[PDB]
Amino acid sequence: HARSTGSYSLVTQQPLGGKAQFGGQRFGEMEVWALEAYGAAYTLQEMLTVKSDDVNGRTKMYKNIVDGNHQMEPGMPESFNVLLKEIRSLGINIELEDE
Amino acid sequence: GQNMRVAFMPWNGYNFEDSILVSERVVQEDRFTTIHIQELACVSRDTKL
Amino acid sequence: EFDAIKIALASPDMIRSWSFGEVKKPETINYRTFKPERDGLFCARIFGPVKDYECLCGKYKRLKHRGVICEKCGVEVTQTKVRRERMGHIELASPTAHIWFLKSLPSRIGLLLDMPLRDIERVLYFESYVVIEGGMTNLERQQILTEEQYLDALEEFGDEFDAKMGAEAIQALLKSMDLEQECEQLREELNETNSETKRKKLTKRIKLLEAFVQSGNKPEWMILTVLPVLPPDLRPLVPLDGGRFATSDLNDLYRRVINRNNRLKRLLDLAAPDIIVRNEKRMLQEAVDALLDNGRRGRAITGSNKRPLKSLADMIKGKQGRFRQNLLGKRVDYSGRSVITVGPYLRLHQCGLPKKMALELFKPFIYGKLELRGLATTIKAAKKMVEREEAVVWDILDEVIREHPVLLNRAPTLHRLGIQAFEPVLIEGKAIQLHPLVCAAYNADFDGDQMAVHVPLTLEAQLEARALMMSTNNILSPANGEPIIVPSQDVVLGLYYMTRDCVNAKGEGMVLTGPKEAERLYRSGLASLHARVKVRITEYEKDANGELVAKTSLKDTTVGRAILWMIVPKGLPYSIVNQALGKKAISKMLNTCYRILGLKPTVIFADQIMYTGFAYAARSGASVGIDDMVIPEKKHEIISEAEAEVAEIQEQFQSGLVTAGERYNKVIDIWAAANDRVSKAMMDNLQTETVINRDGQEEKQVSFNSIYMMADSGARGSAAQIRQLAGMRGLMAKPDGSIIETPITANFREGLNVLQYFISTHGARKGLADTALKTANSGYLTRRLVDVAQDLVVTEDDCGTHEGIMMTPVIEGGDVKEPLRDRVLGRVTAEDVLKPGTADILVPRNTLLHEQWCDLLEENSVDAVKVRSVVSCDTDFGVCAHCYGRDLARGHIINKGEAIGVIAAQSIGEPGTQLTMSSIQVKNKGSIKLSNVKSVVNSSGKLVITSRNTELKLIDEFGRTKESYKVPYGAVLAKGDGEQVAGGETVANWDPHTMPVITEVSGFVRFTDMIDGQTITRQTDELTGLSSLVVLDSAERTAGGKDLRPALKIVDAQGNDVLIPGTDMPAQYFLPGKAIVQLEDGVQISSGDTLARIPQTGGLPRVADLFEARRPKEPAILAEISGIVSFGKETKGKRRLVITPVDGSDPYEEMIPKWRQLNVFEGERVERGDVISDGPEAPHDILRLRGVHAVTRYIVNEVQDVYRLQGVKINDKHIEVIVRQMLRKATIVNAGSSDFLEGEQVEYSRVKIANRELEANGKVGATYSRDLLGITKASLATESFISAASFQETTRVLTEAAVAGKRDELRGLKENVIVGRLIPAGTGYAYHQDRMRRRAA
Amino acid sequence: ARVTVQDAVEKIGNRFDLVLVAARRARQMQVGGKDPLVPEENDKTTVIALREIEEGLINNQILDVRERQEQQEQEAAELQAVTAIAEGRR
DNA sequence: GTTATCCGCTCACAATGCCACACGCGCTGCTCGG
DNA sequence: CCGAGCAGCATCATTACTTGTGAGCGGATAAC
Ligand SMILES: [Mg+2]
Ligand SMILES: [Zn+2]
Ligand SMILES: [Zn+2]
Repeated sequence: HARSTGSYSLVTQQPLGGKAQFGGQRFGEMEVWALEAYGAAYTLQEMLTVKSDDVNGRTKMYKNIVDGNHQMEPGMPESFNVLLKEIRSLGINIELEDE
Repeated sequence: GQNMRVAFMPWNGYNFEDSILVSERVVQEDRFTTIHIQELACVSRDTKL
Repeated sequence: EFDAIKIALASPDMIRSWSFGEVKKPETINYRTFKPERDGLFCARIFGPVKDYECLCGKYKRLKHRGVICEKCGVEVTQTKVRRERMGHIELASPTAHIWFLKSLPSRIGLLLDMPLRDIERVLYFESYVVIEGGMTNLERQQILTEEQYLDALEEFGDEFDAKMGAEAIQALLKSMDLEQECEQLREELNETNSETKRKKLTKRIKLLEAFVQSGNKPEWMILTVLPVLPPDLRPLVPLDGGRFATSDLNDLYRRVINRNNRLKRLLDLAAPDIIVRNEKRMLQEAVDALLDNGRRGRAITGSNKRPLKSLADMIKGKQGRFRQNLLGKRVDYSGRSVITVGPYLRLHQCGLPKKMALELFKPFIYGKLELRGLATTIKAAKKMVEREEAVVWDILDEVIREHPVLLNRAPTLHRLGIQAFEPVLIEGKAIQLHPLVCAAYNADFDGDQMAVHVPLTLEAQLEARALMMSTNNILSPANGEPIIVPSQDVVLGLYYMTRDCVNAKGEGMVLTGPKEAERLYRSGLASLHARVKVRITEYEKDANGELVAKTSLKDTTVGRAILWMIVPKGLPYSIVNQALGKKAISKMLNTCYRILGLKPTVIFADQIMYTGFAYAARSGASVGIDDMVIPEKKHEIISEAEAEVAEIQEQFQSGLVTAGERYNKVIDIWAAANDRVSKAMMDNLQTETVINRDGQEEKQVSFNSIYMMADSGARGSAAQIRQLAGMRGLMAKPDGSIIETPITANFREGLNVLQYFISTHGARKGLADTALKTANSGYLTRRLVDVAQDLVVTEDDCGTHEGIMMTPVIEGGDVKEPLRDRVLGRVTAEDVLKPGTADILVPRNTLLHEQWCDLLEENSVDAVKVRSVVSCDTDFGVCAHCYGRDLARGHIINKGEAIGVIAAQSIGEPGTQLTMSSIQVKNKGSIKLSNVKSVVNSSGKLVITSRNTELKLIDEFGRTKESYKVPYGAVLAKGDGEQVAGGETVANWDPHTMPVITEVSGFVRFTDMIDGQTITRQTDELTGLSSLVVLDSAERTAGGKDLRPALKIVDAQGNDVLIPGTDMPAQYFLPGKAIVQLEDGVQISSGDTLARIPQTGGLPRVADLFEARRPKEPAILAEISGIVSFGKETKGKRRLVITPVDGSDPYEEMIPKWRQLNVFEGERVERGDVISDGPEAPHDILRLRGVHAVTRYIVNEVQDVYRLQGVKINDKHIEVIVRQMLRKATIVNAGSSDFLEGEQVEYSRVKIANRELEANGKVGATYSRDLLGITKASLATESFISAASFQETTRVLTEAAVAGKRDELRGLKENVIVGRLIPAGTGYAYHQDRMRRRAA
Repeated sequence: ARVTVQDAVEKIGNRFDLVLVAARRARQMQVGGKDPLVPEENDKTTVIALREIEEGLINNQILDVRERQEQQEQEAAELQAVTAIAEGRR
């Protein structure tokens, strides 16, 4: 089974899992390490941001590739916003540096 | 299963490591074509609406 | 945008600033109408509209009216997205403690107040009374109290005595604590203090306070008064088919805590019965505690399901928290999954692909090509067309993926190859065909192993995948430069059968006009596939660079080899195809082809080899029948003999003529001998079983049996399995590891008696369990590895240094395992390497030593090379190119960017699945060199070993040492020096159960302080009648002679102590306990004689405990500083021991458990680090005693040993970078010019840059000491924290980085991966250097 | 018609810089369609760029100087046009 | 007695990746409610 | 009256063989 684009989890705008849910694949820790072992910079980059996160980014990707243009618009992994908000749920202040 | 007439020899590597090569006859005879029965349950709740 | 992640505590003001309201009511949703309840955990007014641009009350449904709150339900009208960020807050009716700073060992509050954590705990939970502000009475600002004490002081004073309990007590206590005052006070008090552990605690607390005041945090913030609540989105309440909602634990904990809060407030306004409000405050503290962490202080398991509730911390830590679940590795969306098959028709770079998967994946590219082709100018019609699969869509897809690479990925991606790229092709079915060689690369069997697919979509990514991870660019494994693409099986058999030679086959003796001629001959069946013939061949040759000579010689070969020659690409000489061409021979062929003819001809050659191998294997018809594995007929007899043998041996025991243990050993030995005999019988009856005739009588040729055509070819399984099949299976193992007496007489072609199969089951199940556990263990190990080195990226080009480690050809007591050429190959030398023609510079000091260099080296037979490590490189935050040496998996030097840390960690962790869980004889000729020995002669003209670390070496005539040994103490030397002796000609013998007190001058011997009964007893040789003095030491004897010890004197012909000839010191010998002495009074001594005969893991856990660098059980005590040994005041529980340097000050006295024995007498004199007591060594001591080079050589030796034991090979570079990582921290020795404290551990790189900048100025550097941490701790104590947050603990690291305000700049693979930007390793290195050079001013 | 990248990386003495320059070149050759130097054979922009690279007529300095010459042409043409338009105000 | 020393005990903290599939996930006498 | 929702519950002893390791703390043990 495969998955071009479809459903997405609510708690995090990452795709579901399982053939039953028509979900994608778990690009886990070891795949990340294998990638970064090569150069694989842009590949891993887009795979982390625009492939399966960054709702605006992935929508822009889909709309830009259908027009026959291959270019990434890496924004911010929504799950990272999740992590920030979750940490901030504790007294742990955490921001983004100005520069 | 099924008792199959089988030979032990390489064949253009189409049985390279342990893959098994078959003959369209084993399909035409339905020797392995099996069935699968799966259920789908539609429920009818009673919402407050 | 940003470039750093700031982190610290949050004031209540800050928290409230984040808020968008104050939720009051626990209730979530109306059920009669599924709407979010006002003032609830989903209140639209407090968080946002449930539907986009639609007011809750329905007063607005238009994008225009965006931004105006309603007036009937009072909710802003925006997109629903805002319900993902708006955080709420709760006004805790009473203050309360934050569990993290209160219980994460060490309790930050406790360290902050110098207060026992027990006390703060007992006062938070309302059980005690802390007195604060310490009025004029006998009360303190920090003292704890109890009820009776409380009311007694109350009756004593109603004022100037402020005893409180619970949160607000802690709050007021913190708030008045003058931070910097206490800081400078303890500071001036620190150098005053000198008790060790007091100083350590002082510096810990002073660092805490200094970081606090430096940070913006304020102590009172460590006690919550307002509690932020997560947005409604991230804790969703998803319903079911009916009114069943998945009540996420967060909602339930929030309900509980807000319920407690409301109740407690309502009590506070209602006249507040004191004990009741007290207990309710305690309960609310417990509830908020559970919410922040269900872990500590007890459990808050959910209802109806006896399991805990998901805490907030739970949503972070563990393999389920956002870090290891969605941040680092997130579930991708874009590609596919299936099971694999072979399909060998395709080239090396291609791969199969099902039409269905293809159609589903490139659906966007499909729409693009359709629109651009106008055949469907609307996306809806595009979906319709792709749903109807009109052949137009088919050839459009065929065009759109014509060059579009894709990524095949095994499930567990052990090492770098686990993911690779291929140009896909369309096939039918649902399987994923792929080239065989690369399936051997993944360690990908075809047992149903599923593989995932991944299409790279953006142009940069596609070109990347074509450039780097396409299979045709990875033939040398990055672990070892050996070719990873080796024809494994079912193709090696083909060639081996082809390149063989039947003596008299059809067609022998002809002459062939070229390989094509013989091929035509064979295809027409006019001659066998392997018969000796004569063919003319033009082996092209590259004599000089670029040229190609062609010698049309006339060689005698076989038509098999003649045919196979049609594939070599005008390179390799014919001599590489003329042999039997086994598997190792194939690897050799491919390797030399690659070395001589670049890359592309080699991939073409490999493709052709695989094709022709499959073809001629199928043409062969190699098939294993039952009568093939012929049993050696004599085996039976052999058995009976051995059987009869053991029979009479039982008599030897049944008649009691021999002992039981020797009987067991003898049974084992006769069985092993019979096993070897039957194995050799089976082989000799198999390997040459064929007997044929050439135009005449008879000949004996190597066998054409199906078996041994797979074994001898190296195709599948070695003789160690054949002899298990045909011959006797041999012995098998008990569960403990013992060996059963009666082995499996049977074999496999014959059956097995039940018991035989049972014992075989013992063995097999042990093996299977070992694999089933080692898989997960090795996974965890390699994870720790990749974490601790996820930052090393080659950034500078040449550190420009000179410190190198002395790489030497390793010797282990046997023959040389790893020759120097195997180790130093491909690594930049440290300093100029002299030809052993001394004062002849062989190679300069900045030379990438490649193969011709290593050959020029071994030619002159050098000893060892000082070579640039990676642990000696000097560049800050990353290592220089030349130090890391030759990049493997390629030929060039390393390129700036390869994240060598990660590739090294992978190459180390991968083969982990291949792990588990009296005399000295020379062997060749040469001199007899001795190191660390003070050689004194004996009366027998021999030489006596008089030291502790005497090393024997056997060198060759060509200058390289061949053998090495550790000749023990007191062992006599029956051999001189330079004595060219053959093997087995012994040099030194001894007895391990002795440790003599050999002298260094002849004469008589005297007693001094030799007291019988008190300090020594009289013990006799009661089996011969001889007598002796038994020196029992202090403790064993009575105390009346405990404090007293004996001393034997090497007297002259008089009876006077003589001075050591060569110096100006006496030599009398204290003898330890159990000293069984015979030397009577005034009796002549031999020079160096035995005065007293003093009686004397493995698997992956080994490398694990190695890299963790944990103190091994009973570590070998080393020598801190030199001097003479003397046990101090004896039996202080331990056995104390002082040692006085020759003149160095000796303020130290090490206490060794007198239970544990010792390896150094009193009057001994040896330098630091010598083995004071034998045993394993703690690498920390190794480092701190003998530098960093010693410990890194020790670690590389150890782990390379453990891997060689399993035959796997790992180039030392990887373990080398790992050892460089596990010690990048340093502890400071002095204050130094800058503000570096004493017990302040800090990044040795930062110490280096600080000392560098200061010594540039007028000041003097700060003295440091290279520390050493286990990979875990050495990873946690990282400059960046988000990395160490993700890695393992994520509840200490967060608390510390928060209380310290650890502004985290990323500069790391981990972070840049998490935050979702480029990576400093790959092309991202180019991007980051362009950013730092231009975008960073 | 490209299977390997050996001579490609022979032209640019680094793999990562190679892929980066080639990617920039191919992106220009897809959006804002430039002229594919090597004659294409129904090939994606990727392999076209890699073939140009291996030919030796495209690398970092060469691509940048061509872009800067085209950009200065844009500068001079824009100057001519806008000064002629300011003259059109008369 | 002090003063620090070390030791037994306690408690926290780690447990391969994927997959796939299956199964399941408040209650209970108070509250309300007509 | 009686069904449908609901609000905060250790629901007594609910026990629980090790897993292996590290760190810290209260208290035995010894020097000054
Ligand atoms: Mg398998
Ligand atoms: Zn409204
Ligand atoms: Zn260096």
